[PDB]
Amino acid sequence: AARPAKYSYVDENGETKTWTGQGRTPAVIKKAMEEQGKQLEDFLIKELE
Repeated sequence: AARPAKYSYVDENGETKTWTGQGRTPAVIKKAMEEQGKQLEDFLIKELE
């Protein structure tokens, strides 16, 4: 078994942090959903079946 996260996001220089979908939505993911109209697939790195 493994846990290589589920999503990844940026701040300035490149990829900065990652997330699994557990708990409160990360601030950049939240702002992308609400102020850029995005969905999680823009940040997804593994599987979303």
